[PDB]
Amino acid sequence: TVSAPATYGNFVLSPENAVTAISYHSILADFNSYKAHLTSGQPHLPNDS
Amino acid sequence: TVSAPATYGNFVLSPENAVTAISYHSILADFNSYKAHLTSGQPHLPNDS
Repeated sequence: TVSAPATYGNFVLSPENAVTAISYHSILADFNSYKAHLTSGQPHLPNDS
Repeated sequence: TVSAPATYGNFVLSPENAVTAISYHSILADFNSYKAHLTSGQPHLPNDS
């Protein structure tokens, strides 16, 4: 008996994503995690989008 | 006698501007104000950067 995910995982665009998609035709998934790790000086994200 | 500004004004990149400068080679000044107005639905900013 195996435990499997009951439903699909939902990906959502953030407001920062909306701005970059309107202006640059480009989306960086989970923008805020990158910006916080970038200004804090942390070289590694904990997880992938 | 006229009243004149005593010092140069300061223009600062926000951390979102850091992310988009690195990624897209471009900056949208007052990135967060555009973001907040765009999600709120409001068409006019009070002033420019």
